[PDB]
Amino acid sequence: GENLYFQHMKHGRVFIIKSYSEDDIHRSIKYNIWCSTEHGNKRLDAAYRSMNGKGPVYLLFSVNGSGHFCGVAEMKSAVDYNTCAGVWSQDKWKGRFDVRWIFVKDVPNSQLRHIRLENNENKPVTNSRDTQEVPLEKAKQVLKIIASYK
Ligand SMILES: CNc1ncnc2[nH]cnc12
Ligand SMILES: [Cl-]
Repeated sequence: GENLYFQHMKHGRVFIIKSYSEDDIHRSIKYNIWCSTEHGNKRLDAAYRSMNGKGPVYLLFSVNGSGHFCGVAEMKSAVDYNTCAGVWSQDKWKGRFDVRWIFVKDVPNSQLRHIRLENNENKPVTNSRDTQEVPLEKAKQVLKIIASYK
């Protein structure tokens, strides 16, 4: 058989999201919202707005030190930078944007550590920092691995 679904798109951008907090992951799944750092929010906002709805901005979530990704979400709005403070575990985040979680599933780093990022010094995708962008051809490979893991 074959899965040629992901191997076909050109308009799409994909970012790693790191979270120190398991509580924040749960709150994001529950309420379909997220917030990054200042520079992270700016990165995501720029990608969402220049995508202008002609493709998805995907977010690959991983809790720092957990050893695995925990799921996939799509950005669903621009960054609102002036919102209620202290809704996350730490009060160091300013703003909010909408997401839609697509997959909630733990995927061990062992399944993904062979994919390396030419834009991040050929480092494994599993050694990324928050809002590291993933080149589309590597992003396709990661997404197929996540969707097929069981
Ligand atoms: C709510 N946003 C976050 N929560 C915990 N850790 C992080 N690292 C980057 N963004 C976050
Ligand atoms: Cl704003």
